[PDB]
Amino acid sequence: TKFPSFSQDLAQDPTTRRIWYGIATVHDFETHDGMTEENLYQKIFATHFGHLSIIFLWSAGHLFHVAWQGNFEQWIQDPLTIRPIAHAIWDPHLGDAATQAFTQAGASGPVDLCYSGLYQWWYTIGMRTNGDLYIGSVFLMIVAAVMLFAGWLHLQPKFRPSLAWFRDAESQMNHHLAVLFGASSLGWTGHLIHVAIPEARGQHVGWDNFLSTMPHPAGLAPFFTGRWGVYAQNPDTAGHIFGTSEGAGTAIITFIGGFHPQTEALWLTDIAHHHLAIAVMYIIAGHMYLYDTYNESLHFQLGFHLAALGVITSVVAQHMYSLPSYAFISQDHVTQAALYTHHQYIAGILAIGAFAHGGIFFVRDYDPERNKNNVLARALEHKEAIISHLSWVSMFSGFHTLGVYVHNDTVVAFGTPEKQILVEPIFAQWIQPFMSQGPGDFLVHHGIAFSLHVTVLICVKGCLDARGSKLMPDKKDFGYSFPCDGPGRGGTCDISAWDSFYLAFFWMLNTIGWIVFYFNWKHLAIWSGNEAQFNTNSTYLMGWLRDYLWGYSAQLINGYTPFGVNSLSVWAWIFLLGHLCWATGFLFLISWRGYWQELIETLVWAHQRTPLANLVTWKDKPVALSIVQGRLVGLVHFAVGYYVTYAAFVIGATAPLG
Amino acid sequence: KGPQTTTWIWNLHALAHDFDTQTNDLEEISRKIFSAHFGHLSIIFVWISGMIFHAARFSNYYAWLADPLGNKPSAHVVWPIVGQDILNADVGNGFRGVQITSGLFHILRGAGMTDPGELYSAAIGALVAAVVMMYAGYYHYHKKAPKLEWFQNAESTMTHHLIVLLGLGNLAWTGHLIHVSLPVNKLLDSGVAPQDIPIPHEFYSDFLTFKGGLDPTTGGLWMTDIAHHHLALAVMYIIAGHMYRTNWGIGHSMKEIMESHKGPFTGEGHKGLYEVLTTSWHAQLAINLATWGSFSIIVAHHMYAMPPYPYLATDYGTQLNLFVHHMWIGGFLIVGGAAHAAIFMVRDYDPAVNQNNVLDRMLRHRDTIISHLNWVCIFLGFHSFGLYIHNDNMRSLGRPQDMFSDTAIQLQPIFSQWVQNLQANVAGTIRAPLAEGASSLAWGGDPLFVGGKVAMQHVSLGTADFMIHHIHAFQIHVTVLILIKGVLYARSSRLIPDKANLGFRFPCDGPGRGGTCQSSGWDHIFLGLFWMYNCISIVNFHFFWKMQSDVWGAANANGGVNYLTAGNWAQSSITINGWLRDFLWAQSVQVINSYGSALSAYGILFLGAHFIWAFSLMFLFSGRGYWQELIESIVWAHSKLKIAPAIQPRAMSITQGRAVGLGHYLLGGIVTSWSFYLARILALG
Amino acid sequence: SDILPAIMTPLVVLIGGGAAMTAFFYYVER
Amino acid sequence: ELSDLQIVIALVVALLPALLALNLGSALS
Ligand code: CL7
Ligand code: CL7
Ligand code: CL7
Ligand SMILES: C=Cc1c(C)c2cc3nc(c4c5[nH]c(cc6nc(cc1[nH]2)C(C)=C6CC)c(C)c5C(=O)[C@@H]4C(=O)OC)[C@@H](CCC(=O)OC/C=C(\C)CCC[C@H](C)CCC[C@H](C)CCCC(C)C)[C@@H]3C
Ligand SMILES: C=Cc1c(C)c2cc3nc(c4c5[nH]c(cc6nc(cc1[nH]2)C(C)=C6CC)c(C)c5C(=O)[C@@H]4C(=O)OC)[C@@H](CCC(=O)OC/C=C(\C)CCC[C@H](C)CCC[C@H](C)CCCC(C)C)[C@@H]3C
Ligand SMILES: CC1=C(C/C=C(\C)CCC[C@H](C)CCC[C@H](C)CCCC(C)C)C(=O)c2ccccc2C1=O
Ligand SMILES: CC1=C(C/C=C(\C)CCC[C@H](C)CCC[C@H](C)CCCC(C)C)C(=O)c2ccccc2C1=O
Ligand code: SF4
Repeated sequence: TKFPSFSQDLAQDPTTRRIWYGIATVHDFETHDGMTEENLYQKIFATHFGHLSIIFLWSAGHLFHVAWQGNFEQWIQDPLTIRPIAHAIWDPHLGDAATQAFTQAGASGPVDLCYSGLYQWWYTIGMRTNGDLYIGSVFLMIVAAVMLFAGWLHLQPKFRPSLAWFRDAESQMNHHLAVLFGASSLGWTGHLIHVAIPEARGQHVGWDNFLSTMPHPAGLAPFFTGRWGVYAQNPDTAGHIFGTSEGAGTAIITFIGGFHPQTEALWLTDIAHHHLAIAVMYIIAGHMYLYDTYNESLHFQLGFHLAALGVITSVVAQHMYSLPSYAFISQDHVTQAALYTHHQYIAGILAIGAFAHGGIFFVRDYDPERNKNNVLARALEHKEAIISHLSWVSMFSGFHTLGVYVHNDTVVAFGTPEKQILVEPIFAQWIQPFMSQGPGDFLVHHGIAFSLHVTVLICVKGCLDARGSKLMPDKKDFGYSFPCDGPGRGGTCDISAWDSFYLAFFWMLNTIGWIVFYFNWKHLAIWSGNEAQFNTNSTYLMGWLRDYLWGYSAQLINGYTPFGVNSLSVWAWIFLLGHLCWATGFLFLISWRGYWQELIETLVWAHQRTPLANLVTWKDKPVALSIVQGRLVGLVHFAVGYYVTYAAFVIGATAPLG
Repeated sequence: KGPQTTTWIWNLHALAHDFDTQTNDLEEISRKIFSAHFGHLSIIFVWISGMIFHAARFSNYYAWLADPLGNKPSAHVVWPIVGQDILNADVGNGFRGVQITSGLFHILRGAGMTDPGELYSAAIGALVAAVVMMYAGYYHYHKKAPKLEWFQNAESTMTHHLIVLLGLGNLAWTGHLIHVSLPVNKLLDSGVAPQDIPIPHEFYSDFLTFKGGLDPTTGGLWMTDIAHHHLALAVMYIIAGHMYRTNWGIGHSMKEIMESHKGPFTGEGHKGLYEVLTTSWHAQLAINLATWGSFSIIVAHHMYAMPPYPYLATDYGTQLNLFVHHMWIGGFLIVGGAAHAAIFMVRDYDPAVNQNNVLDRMLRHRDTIISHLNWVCIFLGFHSFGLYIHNDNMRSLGRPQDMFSDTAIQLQPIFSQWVQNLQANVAGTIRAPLAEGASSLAWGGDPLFVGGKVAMQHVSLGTADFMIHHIHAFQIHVTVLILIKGVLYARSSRLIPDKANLGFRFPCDGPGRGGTCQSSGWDHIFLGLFWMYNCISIVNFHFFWKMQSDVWGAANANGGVNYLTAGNWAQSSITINGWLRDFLWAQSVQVINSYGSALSAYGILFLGAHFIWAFSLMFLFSGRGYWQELIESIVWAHSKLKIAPAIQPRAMSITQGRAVGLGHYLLGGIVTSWSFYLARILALG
Repeated sequence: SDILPAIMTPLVVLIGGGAAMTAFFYYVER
Repeated sequence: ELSDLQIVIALVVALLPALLALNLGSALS
């Protein structure tokens, strides 16, 4: 059957495997039939415009919805008591009770409270009316229209960029550093100085009056001559109220440091300074400006960029709660928990994605001859060593961390908490925005250490053994994703490199889970004033189960009761949806293909033999999902479940507290 | 032969008891099996001796026997070494020990054992019974192997095991009852001190009734009714055992009866089954384990509803522990029954022997059975679990009027409600006549109170009970689907026509045909065990929550009971959020807050069970592949250091990975529930 | 255009989802 | 606070990327 157009192997599959594998391979452009590197890069090029158009229409939706259905105005008036709103609920299924309960934040009808700090971010960058947002939205739809127009025009042979424009990666690297990053950085400082900071200081800047307005009275005279002094004018008084004349300074570039007290956020002036500095550094480096493999392999490129975006989004999460850059976001606890957990989980996805494409590189692109004695060749030279070391630090950190937590559990249970192995984080004290690191924090840090170790252990045993191993010397033959080599050599289930990404996603979720668990319990403790609770109970595992999971679940799971619904109903329900989704992942992770294939055989029999029903038949012979599809659907359920459950819990834990 | 790979060690432990594999002849096999059965009986005798010994030596038995309501059975003192002294509980009268829940004390009191001499005598008696049963095994295997003919003598063995054991054992026990137990219990109720009661050597409507219900003092069934019941069964079994043909012309020959029974639909009928049953151990183990498991499950229901032993009803901890223990043993045995039905079908099945008999006809329509079970499982799935989902959505959407509940949309379990009225109101003069009262109050009753506690009461049935019942029906059918599918497709399928040849356990027939992972009968038992776990987990939860919301409690000033969970079952058990909140969350408060108390051990086992359970996911979610790759890197690190072992270390078999995954999943899940139950019922009940 | 929700939601979810599922059906079965 | 004129214009604009998405999608197929 035609679909999938690109793969005749599949298109001639007489089964439902053709539809699944189609959708699974529909973006592995490399593997499409008759795909030359030229067309490959051109196709990829156009897809990226599609992606970006999506991101812009996504942002567009944010602004459109908050404008139309939000309470952004009411919130800018009372940003500490008004709950900000994400969008309207129209759902024919809600009962009157649930419409009433979701009728919140002084909204006429049922709404969803926002928890992306979008209100805070927009207030900070200057937006003050629904008009500013509506214009942002319509603008961003038009940007997306342009980006789509672009991908279309580009794939059109008129402007179809040949292999040249892509082979010029070095040019692209320098351009990214300066022409994109640097340029946009200082453009953003433009926005900050002209609109953000004014609107912060109570002065309305529209698009029609900023030509009129000058940011700094001394501005032009300072520009190009004694720029540093004039720019550092009267700094904004602590008295200053955000978006009011009261205590408004005039400085546009400063190094005041710390946080604006009203908003408990980094000074807009400090941010503008930061960005100006970042821009200068980036542009200078641009002007100033494994080679073989990186240019050769697009997998190497993504892998690198994913590991990059991995660390970047991790630091974004780590910094965006410690060093709030948005007004009132520090006070909005649910948003800050949500954003941290969000960005940390996306961090873990981008990280593991790095190692995934790592392994794809090692089975599709890495030629051992091509690079005689490169870093990668040396890495493989002593795989057994890199793995034995990662193994050891894993077994070590693991045995000891679990042992200590279990020791603490045992002695505390036996009613002798004195006997606990409480180790103080001395180096944390030395280094220390920074919150008290106790012996609890120590144990959890080591947990996270161990888990991150086992994750990299797995997703490197993957990318190293991808080429092969004693159990399967020639894996590169069979490729990245394949079921197994059969029950041949004691059994080879899960021997592929894809299987290592699969086995490591679990550890990535465990690791980020420990991270965000620690984050959220610590913060709930402080946000309730019972930081004592964390400090005392975080040292044995029953304390995590009793105080974190058991204790902060109560509100959420009372979201709907036989007595009635409250606003947390939708979260209680999502909480269960995530438990169900997670567990459903176990169906696919534990029950493997053969059981199902026998069962489905019998259903094919029953269908063919049932009068009236037999009148219709499949086009595609029903078959059980593939070995690997079982693993993949398992993992997507497990992951989706994991995320949805925890998202529900993060929201439901923090929301009642505030 | 030689231990070359670490797999050998595992294989040794695995197939050590696979007599069929190790041997070729039914003779040598049956010898091994008989000897072992002796060994095992000795293990049980040791264990029984242990229990009555601990009851004698380290117990509050005598204090309890004096004042049951006051005292809490604790025959389990823990040596104080690492601060585990705390596990010793204030069980009353200053005795400090682990509050036992086996119901041993109730067993002994029912047996009318009041004397420390008597209990030590019983301990040493059972221990010598062990010493002789193990030696009896040695004798009957090493010294004197029995004869194939004796084994195949099923008619003799039936007549014997049915009069000598059932008929005679029931008469024997009724003697022991009416003479020792019944009068001792009468005296103890009258208030004769344990010391005051005479030793055994010192030594019909009055002692045999049909009262029904419970003894309002002890809370148990009238031991008069127990005596009369056991006597009845002695009578019945003496007759029934006389209704077979052993070494004479008198009785029915099983083979005659079997081959008689054919019909239109069942073709040649049972012709050939006697042959397979006699020639195949596995066929016997299958039928037996299936009925033995089914028996433990009937035990669970019967012992909670008609609490036999004195004061058991009031002892909520034992009533729960026994229902849950027996349910577990039931499910595990039923599944091993299916297992051995599959091992039979793979090994001990001859197409020669079974030819158009009921077994062959089963295999010949096995797609209609699997297909229909598939259907009934989807159906029940949706119309049980989907009704809870429905309710979760309706209740969360604030449309309680749209829910399935006693209020709003109502699914009354009318068949069951009807049977309940028909057992509560129909006391006397229907079918079996002259019953003074109902067999139990469960059918219909006002709460019998022994002390503050409700011994037993009307176990109501509403929408919550219709729903959870269909949940049970659903999960039992899925477990049957998995098991009957593993039995009927153990030989072959459309996917693998030579499965019989691949064996009972094989990991798969490799990645082709789309993938054949877990296609063996063994793999079907693997999956069946997860469904038996899910099934019995929900049965044990249904019990726990229904009991502690609708039956158990304390009588306050007013007639009303102070139910343990205050009747939230009716309204809270009809949603999954209901269960998460008002059962697992609400009721885990004891086990999570158990640290630094008597019950701290249940807290620790709650956590450790969560850990063993999660850890098993390592085995179930991963494959031998990754592990052998990693193992060989680790071996390279032992090779560098010249520590590399003689026995090459091999990642466990695919099947072993699965079996330990499952073992840890089951151990973790079961122990988790166990911790939760014990902490909650020891603390609260 | 307060009602635009009550139109856009069924249109997109029911009508668009239907049309999408129909189209994807044709697409993977032709 | 957001007027119907504005809601409509937003929709009409959003229709443009819709057409162009159809176009680009077709291309990439
Ligand atoms: C016209 C501008 C507009 C945009 C850009 C937009 N919405 Mg809405 N939109 C919703 C989500 C949404 C998302 C996730 C999203 C982000 O892209 C957007 N929207 C974006 C839901 C909250 C709600 C659902 C009902 C429903 O979806 O309403 C129809 C929405 C339409 C006409 C906007 C279409 C434009 C989007 C840019 C398309 C995005 C495509 C995507 C990038 C491609 C990848 C697909 C992906 C699945 C992989 C909704 C509403 C709704 C409306 C209306 C009028 C809109 N919208 C309007 C818009 C409802 O009445 C109605 C509302 O009032 O509900 C009360
Ligand atoms: C998750 C880690 C990961 C990341 C972050 C990542 N990849 Mg890969 N990646 C690709 C590119 C890519 C890009 C451009 C990119 C951008 O950053 C990434 N990747 C990133 C292509 C080269 C290639 C094509 C992949 C492929 O062809 O994509 C088609 C697959 C699709 C259409 C189906 C995907 C469905 C989602 C899984 C589940 C979504 C759930 C959803 C939320 C619903 C929830 C319901 C509700 C409750 C919310 C690819 C590979 C592949 C893999 C793997 C494992 C990955 N990846 C992994 C990752 C292939 O094997 C595979 C491969 O073929 O290796 C041989
Ligand atoms: C789990 C369901 C089950 C039950 C209840 C059951 N069997 Mg089988 N069973 C046997 C008999 C038998 C008897 C006499 C019997 C009595 O009740 C049962 N079974 C019962 C033997 C004929 C035969 C071999 C027996 C043989 O393998 O048994 C030897 C003993 C073994 C390896 C130890 C297993 C250890 C458990 C994993 C841990 C349980 C301990 C406890 C919970 C607490 C934990 C300890 C703590 C430290 C944490 C057999 C088969 C086999 C299987 C399977 C799957 C089963 N079974 C299954 C069951 C073969 O593969 C296997 C076979 O190879 O196929 C033929
Ligand atoms: C509670 C959940 C869980 C645990 C405890 C666990 C345990 C571990 N996983 C390991 C690895 C992995 N796990 C993997 C996939 C998974 N693992 C999962 C879930 C877990 N896995 C899941 C869901 C997956 C997806 C399939 C992979 C892919 C790997 C590895 O490569 C990695 C590994 O092997 O590294 C070398 C090890 C990482 C720590 C280490 O190296 O030594 C530390 C050991 C620890 C922390 C547990 C030790 C348990 C105790 C201390 C042992 C003694 C306990 C008793 C005394 C034993 C006797 C009991 C008898 C008396 C009855 C360790 C054995
Ligand atoms: C929450 C965990 C979980 C779920 C939901 C699940 C689901 C099910 N397992 C089944 C079977 C099995 N599961 C097996 C192994 C396992 N199953 C596991 C875990 C699960 N398995 C695990 C962990 C294992 C490993 C041992 C086996 C070996 C079998 C079976 O043979 C058996 C089967 O297939 O029988 C035919 C099915 C029972 C028959 C049925 O169709 O009921 C009906 C479906 C139910 C109860 C699931 C949810 C249905 C609810 C009501 C949603 C309604 C649908 C709505 C309209 C939602 C649609 C939304 C769209 C519009 C987007 C069913 C699909
Ligand atoms: C449950 C299960 C199945 C059976 C599940 C199957 C076959 C998927 C069932 C079909 C789902 C419900 C969707 C298919 C029907 C949709 C209606 C298709 C719509 C899309 C069409 C246009 C193509 C497996 O095949 C399997 C394979 C390997 C490991 C584990 C498992 C496993 O757990
Ligand atoms: C972890 C894991 C392993 C590896 C686990 C192994 C090899 C367990 C065996 C090692 C344990 C520790 C046995 C003990 C070994 C010796 C007894 C060592 C001596 C111990 C003394 C200190 C007492 C598998 O082999 C496997 C196979 C198939 C599916 C999943 C998995 C799986 O998950
Ligand atoms: S994936 Fe399945 S088929 Fe392949 S080795 Fe593992 S069990 Fe055998």
